[PDB]
Amino acid sequence: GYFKIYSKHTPINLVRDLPQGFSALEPLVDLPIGINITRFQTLLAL
Amino acid sequence: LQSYGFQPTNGVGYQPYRVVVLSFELLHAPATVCGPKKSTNLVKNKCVN
Ligand SMILES: *[C@@H]1O[C@H](CO)[C@@H](O)[C@H](O)[C@H]1NC(C)=O
Repeated sequence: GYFKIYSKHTPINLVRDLPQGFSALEPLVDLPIGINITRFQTLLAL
Repeated sequence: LQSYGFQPTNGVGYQPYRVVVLSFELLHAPATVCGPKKSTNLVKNKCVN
């Protein structure tokens, strides 16, 4: 019943492929919802 | 829906009571509403509990 979020931003100047390197993820907010989640869709500004 | 009117000269029983019931819902989600928590002063160099 908890929704964990982790985020990390890296300042690496690689063009396209996923960088070959190691970097951890820190927790942002562990908030309760208590509701099942089954689908996912993203939003981009237009 | 009949009228519910009052005057200050009304006696006990006819005096209106403002009633609030603090009901609650539990056991269907992780607990989110709790009470206050005690805070005490820390102690150094003495083995405490
Ligand atoms: C989540 O799924 C369970 C599976 O049985 C169901 O009982 C429950 O009602 C569902 N809750 C929500 C918020 O979808």
